[PDB]
Amino acid sequence: ASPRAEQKQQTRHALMSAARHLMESGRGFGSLSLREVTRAAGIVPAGFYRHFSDMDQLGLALVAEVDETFRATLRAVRRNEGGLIDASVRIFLDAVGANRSQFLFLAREQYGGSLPIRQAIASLRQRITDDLAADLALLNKMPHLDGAALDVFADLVVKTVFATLPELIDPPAADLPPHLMPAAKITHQLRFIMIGGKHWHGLP
Amino acid sequence: ASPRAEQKQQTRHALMSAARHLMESGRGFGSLSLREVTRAAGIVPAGFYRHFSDMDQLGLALVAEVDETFRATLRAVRRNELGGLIDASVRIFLDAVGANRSQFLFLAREQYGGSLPIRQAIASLRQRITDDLAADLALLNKMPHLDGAALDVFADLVVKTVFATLPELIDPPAADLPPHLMPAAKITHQLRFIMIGGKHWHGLP
Ligand SMILES: CCCCCCCCCCCCCCCC(=O)SCCNC(=O)CCNC(=O)[C@@H](O)C(C)(C)COP(=O)(O)OP(=O)(O)OC[C@H]1O[C@@H](n2cnc3c(N)ncnc32)[C@H](O)[C@@H]1OP(=O)(O)O
Ligand SMILES: CCCCCCCCCCCCCCCC(=O)SCCNC(=O)CCNC(=O)[C@@H](O)C(C)(C)COP(=O)(O)OP(=O)(O)OC[C@H]1O[C@@H](n2cnc3c(N)ncnc32)[C@H](O)[C@@H]1OP(=O)(O)O
Repeated sequence: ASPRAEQKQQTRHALMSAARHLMESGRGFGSLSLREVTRAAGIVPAGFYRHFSDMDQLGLALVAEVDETFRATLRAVRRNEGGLIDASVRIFLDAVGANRSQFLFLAREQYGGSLPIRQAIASLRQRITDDLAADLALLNKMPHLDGAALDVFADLVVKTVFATLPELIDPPAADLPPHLMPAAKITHQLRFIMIGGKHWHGLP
Repeated sequence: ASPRAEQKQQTRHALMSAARHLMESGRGFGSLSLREVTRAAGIVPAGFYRHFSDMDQLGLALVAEVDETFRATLRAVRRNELGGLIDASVRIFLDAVGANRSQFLFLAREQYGGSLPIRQAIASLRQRITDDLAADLALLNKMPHLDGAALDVFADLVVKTVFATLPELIDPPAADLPPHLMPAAKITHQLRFIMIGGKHWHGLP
């Protein structure tokens, strides 16, 4: 083991946490300078290089965080549960509320200037989609849909939930109908998708 | 009428396409300084306030450029075309993205940007496109069993299914990516699925 590993780790988390803080009001990752991040972390500018070779590597570390937290809880909830929809929506909604900046980061940096970061978010998205596709096969309530069809179906589900993010930033209009409020809308759309699954032949 | 209007409009567009140019490689609108845009536009910083009182206003003008172009083409295609209207509607989007990449990425990206008025202008634009489709669906009358509220939720799903595929239209696809997971085919498959599901859906509780 490397000496003072806990200390190094807390500084790493501090730098990551500093980046998220700076992006809270909608600043893109690509606009952050090393210096802002290291100062907020409470280390000298040179101390950044003990943890990350560049800002790209820091952004890659922010993406990787979701893989061992959020990703497993969606997978977990499929064992227990109608109401698999509500719980899955709730797990997303909860994760967004408690970690807003990070989800906005994931969504926004899909369109950012870093190729590595665009690719890492895509892979994260795909892993989530793959977990669902596999679970839909296991749960076996659409036994007429083969592997290829489930991949397309699972992509639609994940996107349906995730792409609602723009509607979860600001408070809804006073006059917004209750069936168009973010939580209910996702829910109606996922129930519609599940109904649609029953009648779909799959792919040509 | 105001003197030298065409010339003023020419400078307006220059400022606008200058901002677009600066955002070609993923820069957020919020990180643009007035000075960058003006000098890239080839004018004095003070000459910005002739067109826009602030950068927000420049951003709002960037959003307003989609409303009088793209929106009508999507409505236009629904009068003419059994499985045909899907492919044409998808192709309208895909071509619009090809010819106007930076613009659509701006539309997608600034949904999550630092500006509230710009977030709201994009949501409104998005909603008017959704509303057009919801109305056209009612007009076409091929799902007569679905009430107004059901079509709004359904139409919102359709638009999102297409628009939210944008992240897959930036870089080239992986060599080993299956034909059915290619963005154009995937959207097409997902929309055909949605239309099929529309037949058997009773709508909202
Ligand atoms: C800032 C934001 C910018 C983003 C902008 C967003 C833009 C949004 C894009 C716009 C989206 C486009 C809107 C679509 C509008 C339409 O859908 S147009 C279609 C007419 N509208 C309707 O509502 C009617 C839909 N009707 C039906 O599906 C059927 O009721 C009907 C019989 C009328 C027509 O279907 P049809 O294709 O004739 O189906 P069938 O006769 O059953 O069979 C022939 C074809 O259908 C396929 N099929 C049938 N059933 C299935 C199932 N269960 N699974 C898979 N495939 C099925 C067959 O494969 C067959 O193939 P093909 O004929 O080759 O298509
Ligand atoms: C970085 C990116 C981060 C983003 C992360 C994204 C996360 C993605 C979220 C994950 C999505 C959630 C996972 C989904 C997993 C599931 O789908 S769990 C469901 C089990 N799976 C299945 O495949 C079975 C689905 N089966 C069915 O729908 C039916 O075939 C079946 C009968 C088996 C069960 O459905 P059920 O609800 O019992 O329907 P019915 O028995 O027919 O009737 C009872 C209820 O259904 C409603 N109903 C029926 N028919 C309709 C129609 N046509 N329209 C509207 N409603 C209908 C009735 O109203 C009734 O109500 P209720 O019981 O209250 O639902």
